[PDB]
Amino acid sequence: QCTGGADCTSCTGACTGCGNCPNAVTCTNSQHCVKANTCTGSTDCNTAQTCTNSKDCFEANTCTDSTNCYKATACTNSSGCP
Amino acid sequence: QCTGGADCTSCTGACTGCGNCPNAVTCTNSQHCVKANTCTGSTDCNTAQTCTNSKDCFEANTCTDSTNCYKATACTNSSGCP
Repeated sequence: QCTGGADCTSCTGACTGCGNCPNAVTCTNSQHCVKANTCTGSTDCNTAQTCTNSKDCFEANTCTDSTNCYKATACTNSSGCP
Repeated sequence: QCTGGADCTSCTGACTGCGNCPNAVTCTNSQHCVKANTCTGSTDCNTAQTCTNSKDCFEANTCTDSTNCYKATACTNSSGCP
């Protein structure tokens, strides 16, 4: 459901190493984590509050090694910060 | 395993929300992550290179909201930084 492979659409828990996690609350090394609240090494973390080495963290308050952190008040080696 | 529970000693990948992750290479919201390279929300991250809201990051190069970041060159709201 939540671990490995190309698609984890039904995962609402912790997604790990999976190629599509649009409903997961946490992502580690996963893709398309549009609903996650925390991301590590993951993509499209558009609503995450915390990102580490992740992409498009438009809502995060905390970003490290991450991109497009529009709201991050803690911004380390990240793009797009206020 | 790696997600949830009291004991994730068997986890050699990433822990998420687990009470004991001594062999994990990544931790999120987990305890005793003494081997983790990356920690978020986690404890005992003694060998992590990157910590976010984690504890005892004695070897991290980068810390945010973390403790005892004794050699961190990127240091945001963290204790013990050089």
